[PDB]
Amino acid sequence: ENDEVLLAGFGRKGKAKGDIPGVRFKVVKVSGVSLLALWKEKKEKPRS
Amino acid sequence: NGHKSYKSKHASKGALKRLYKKPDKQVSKLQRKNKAKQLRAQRILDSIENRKLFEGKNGAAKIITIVPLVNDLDPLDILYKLLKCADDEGIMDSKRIFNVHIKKFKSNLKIIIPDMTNFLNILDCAKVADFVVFGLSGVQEVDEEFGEQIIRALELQGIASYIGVISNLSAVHEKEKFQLDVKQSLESYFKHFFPSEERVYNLEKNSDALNVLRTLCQRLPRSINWRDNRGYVVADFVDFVESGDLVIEGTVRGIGFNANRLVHIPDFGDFQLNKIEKITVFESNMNRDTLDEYAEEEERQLREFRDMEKEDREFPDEIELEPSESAIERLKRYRGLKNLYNCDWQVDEKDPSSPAEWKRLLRIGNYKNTKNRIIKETKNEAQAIAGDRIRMFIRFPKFLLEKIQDPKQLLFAVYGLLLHEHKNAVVNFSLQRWEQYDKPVPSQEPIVVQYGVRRYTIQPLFSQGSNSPNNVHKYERFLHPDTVSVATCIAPVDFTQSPAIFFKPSPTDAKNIELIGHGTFLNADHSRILAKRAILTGHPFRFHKTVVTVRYMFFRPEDVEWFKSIPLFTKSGRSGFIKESLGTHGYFKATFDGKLSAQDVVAMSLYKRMWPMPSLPWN
RNA sequence: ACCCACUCGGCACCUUACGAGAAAUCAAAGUCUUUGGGUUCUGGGGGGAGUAUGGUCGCAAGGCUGAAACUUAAAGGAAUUG
RNA sequence: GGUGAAAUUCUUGGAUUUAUUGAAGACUAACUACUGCGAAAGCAUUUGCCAAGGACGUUUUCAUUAAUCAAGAACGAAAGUU
RNA sequence: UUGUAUUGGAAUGAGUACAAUGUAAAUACCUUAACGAGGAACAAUUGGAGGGCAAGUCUGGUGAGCAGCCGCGGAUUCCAGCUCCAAUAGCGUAUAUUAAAGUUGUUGCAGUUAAAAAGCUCGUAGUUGAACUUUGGGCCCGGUUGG
RNA sequence: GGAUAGUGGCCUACCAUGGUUUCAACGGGUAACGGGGAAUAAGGGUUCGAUUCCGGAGAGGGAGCCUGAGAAACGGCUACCA
Repeated sequence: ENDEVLLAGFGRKGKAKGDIPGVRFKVVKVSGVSLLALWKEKKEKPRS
Repeated sequence: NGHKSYKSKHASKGALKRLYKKPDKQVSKLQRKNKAKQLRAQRILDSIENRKLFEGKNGAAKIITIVPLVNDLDPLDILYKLLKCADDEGIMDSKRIFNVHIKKFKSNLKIIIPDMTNFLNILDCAKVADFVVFGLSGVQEVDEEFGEQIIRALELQGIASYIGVISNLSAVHEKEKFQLDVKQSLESYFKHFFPSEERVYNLEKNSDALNVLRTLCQRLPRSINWRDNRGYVVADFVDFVESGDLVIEGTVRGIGFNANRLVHIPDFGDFQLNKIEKITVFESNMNRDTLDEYAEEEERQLREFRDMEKEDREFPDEIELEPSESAIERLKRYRGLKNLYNCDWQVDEKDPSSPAEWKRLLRIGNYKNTKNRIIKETKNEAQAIAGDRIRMFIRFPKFLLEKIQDPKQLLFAVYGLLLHEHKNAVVNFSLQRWEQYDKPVPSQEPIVVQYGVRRYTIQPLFSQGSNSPNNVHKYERFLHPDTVSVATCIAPVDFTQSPAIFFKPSPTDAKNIELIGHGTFLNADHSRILAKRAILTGHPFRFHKTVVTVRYMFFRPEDVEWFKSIPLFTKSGRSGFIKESLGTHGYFKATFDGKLSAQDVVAMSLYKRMWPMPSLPWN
């Protein structure tokens, strides 16, 4: 909580995606670092 | 029905009868424009309200901390090169804390320099800063055993803002293109820890050093969540009066203070303030909270854990009985269950190994709805607020006076407590291993944990994370080599979900500390029942079309009878049950879901309640 | 009045398909990817909805005109058969 | 009398049923159909009056006066309003 | 003359550098003495392997994950390791727009039963409106292209 | 008639009652500066053009004016509003 995040569309032009009722957006970056880089252990998140 | 029904694009009135049981506005261009303008006025006024705190010599100072990552550097070179670009030599001594006003930017700066010998004192200094200036050397690269551990630790407690600086790159001159090659390497390294930043300044160049100075003066820092919900001040001076009445003066920086609060000092513990004044006086009105807590042989020990953890990894919770051992007297405490997720195990069980404190313990339930509620009241009750110059009078035990140092030479800092945080409770932590800490961790072994400012010696209990409907979970002997885990103990609560760091003292190491893991204060939850599981095992050896008989699991007919009711299972996954005792040696015969064979093993599971141990401060 | 032949106009019926069609079927539902005789009206996946709001007609009951936010992967037509 | 069965109701001052007469309001059976008329809604006992209409017949007359149609206008089952 | 593994001489720029050239003065390109490759560590990535749509009956785990769509799982679709495919100094994602689209249709849609012919007739603006008037036949010149 | 460098309801006096519109006037909206041009190649089209050239407008918002062949100028002046 109180993290800052960047959001992008979930790929369906304003519709929700697949199984998920009413969820239309996906997280792309947190605190200025990309989630993909965290998942692959390429960068590190500074706390706040 | 069998009939082609009627169709209409909208419902007929017949259909509606069975089913049974201000103006719109157009935005004209002017009022469209007007709204946007008066909205912008709010945004701009709001930006001023933030900035007024730093506005000038009448405002608050900004706290800068310098941390050289290599002893080659000497921090005085860093500060000196900054001060030159202020272009006022009247700015530029037997001390490590400095107050400066910069005419060029009408800005007030406080510089704190930590003693690089005391690793723990670095964290305490950096914990209070708005800006941390990292010094890098172009000549010698940071060492993994010390220099990196500074960076890694500071990130996990949280940092308000950071700047990368170089001060000596000309020491490798041949042509400045060779300097650029090095600078690119340092930036690529630095960005690994701080991917928000893409520039490292070279202070040997006037343009860069001026650029750095401007940033410290003009720009605002990030907030630190767990800190700013409390109050804190830094001591300008300290004085003592008669068992003592210690006086501190400084500036408020957190959410605020009230004279009825409690005050924590990281090395010494909690104390009560008696008065406040503004540089009007406020006094501790006794309708207040109070200080109550309630209402080479080691090679063998290391080898033991290394061997035992290897065994537990292969065959978890398996137990051996022995001949002439009573299974009852060994094991009577174990209840035996079909499934932990389905058992009705009572939380505040009355068994004698339960701690003496139960009603003595604070229990909360909805931690979320408690946390936010408490803060809302606290910010409303604040008497002194950010930027107030203040004096404070504190009940200070006179014998600790031997531990006081002149604040000009060492960082002395003061933190307000939240109301109930002094009370002990059952607390839960997330935990995962440090970057390469492959050592085995025994579940009972004592550890020192820092979370927020305060730190405690703790002996944990480990378990895996899941959402069981009853909060019952398996106790585990050792920390999993990979997954995150939940650790439980008794400690004083924190409402701010502070980050937590896990380490063990080791004066054999250059930094006196061995680093083990990190995590977060999750919640207080007494319902988080831990059950110690045990597995007994025996060998099926004779086989019939309807029953099988099993050896070695028990040695007395009395024991087979006493434990008859607990279900059996094979590790190949079949269930079964005891029929009856056979003979005097404790053989039994049993029935299962299907065909077994001597390549299978027969097991049974039993469960015992566990309770958290208490904990004590560390210094 | 009736019978036989012819003819103009009309409500229908039976057989056939050079034709057409998703098929039931159709003398028009034909003269269409080989796409142009003249001209009026209406539709653009399923719900929200003939709802809300504005206007206008009526003594009243009500008539005419008539959205959007949001939601969803189908709804629907003809025919035979296990 | 009425129903699957029964009760409310009428009647020994006579019900229901039979005979001779009278009054009122509505409707137009059978003939009546793969038949007729009308712009559509719709239209069926006889006779009289009023005005209108299609098709046919025509070696009469005018000579492009025409086709479709926003606005505007006449009519419009049953129920409903004064 | 073509594949699969121990072994040998040759070739070169990326990079660095005397010099000249370059330029207002410089940096870099073009030229060049010296130095500069054997796991030639002087080490190429980004997305996938049920179908649409190129490419796994491989193997270990498990009973939260994947998936634009259809679907997998109480395992050819998850997770890990081999192997394979595609584009390649580039490759993926979000949003808007164009094409495929004859789902805006003048070229070129549709209205019995699938969304869509207004209860019916009159009628102004608008769009549209039958046939007919010098046609045919002679006599010179005549350019271009090919016989 | 006045005023302008000069034509003209540009302004003043007197007089007449005109002017535009279903071939859409008047009013509302534009996340609207116009054009040369840009993307998308069967053909017809659809979407975009703040931005290297041409033309217009403005110098925080409105108004006024000096000097000069040329300005209602803002790296000129004067007043009000913020």
